Amino acid sequence: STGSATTTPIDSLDDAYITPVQIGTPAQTLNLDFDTGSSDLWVFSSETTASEVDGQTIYTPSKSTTAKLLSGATWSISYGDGSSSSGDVYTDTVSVGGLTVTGQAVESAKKVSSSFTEDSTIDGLLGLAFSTLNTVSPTQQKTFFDNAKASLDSPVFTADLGYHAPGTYNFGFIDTTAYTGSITYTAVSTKQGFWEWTSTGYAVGSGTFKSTSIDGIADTGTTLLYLPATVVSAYWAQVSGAKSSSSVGGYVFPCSATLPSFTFGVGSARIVIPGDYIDFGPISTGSSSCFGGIQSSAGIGINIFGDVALKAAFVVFNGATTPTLGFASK
Repeated sequence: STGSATTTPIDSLDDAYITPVQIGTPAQTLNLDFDTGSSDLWVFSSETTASEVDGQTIYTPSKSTTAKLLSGATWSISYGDGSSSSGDVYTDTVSVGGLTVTGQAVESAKKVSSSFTEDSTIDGLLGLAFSTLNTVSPTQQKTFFDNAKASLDSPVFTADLGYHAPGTYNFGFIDTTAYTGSITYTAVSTKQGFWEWTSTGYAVGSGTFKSTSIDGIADTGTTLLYLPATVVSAYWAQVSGAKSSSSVGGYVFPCSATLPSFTFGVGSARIVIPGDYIDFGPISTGSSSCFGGIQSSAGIGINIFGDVALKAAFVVFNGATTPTLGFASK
């Protein structure tokens, strides 16, 4: 089997991407944030504290003839940005782009933190990291991909995120028309439950490539590119007037600037992030200070190849017995 679904930016900045997901019978379609950095499929629901729902579409398990309460199971998750959610668990039929999994754990939120409430466009998350990170207790549950894997034509999914435009998540096949040149594959460590890999270096603009190992995670659920302070300082030094602002929470730059590109290495291959992908617009409405899309990972504890990086590539998440990651230009 295979599946193919379009993923759409939630706003003009590509702050996140939503993908429609069918849950239950008859189908209830929710727009979920596909997140290769976590492993829970959770949704706003009829059980979510009413004051914490503000415009989201909810899953109502009582209206699904295939929903079954997973007795005694609860979940609770906290994300790198300080947001969180928790609740109980159903199993139900879940389909993405024509690919169907029966008996998928659908984690129903009883509580969500303010950042989720305040984002009306995201109805929940669909985790695509390794199932070892799944938070369901006392019986850990499998991700949608893990459940689908054996049925797929090939045990892979691909992320093809757009810049200020829709893109695609495919399951079970590689669309050879969706990228240019070749796909370069690179090793993955699953030790921390992430799609963790080592970039071979970077360049800023038309500058020379610096060969240096940068361990980090391919994370579709993180907006920005978080890299070591040395790398990030080297990038922003090429933008007149750019500076790190503790009050704002990262590097800012004059909105009048033209940003240089940023290149990262994948083995001997190179992925070029155009400068415009690094512009996250005014820090507040009407400001001439703009927020940068490359930020320091210092104090995150891990480097994160988030959407800023991934959207410059066609990315293969290869879930073979020994997983690997593939990157192509597009």
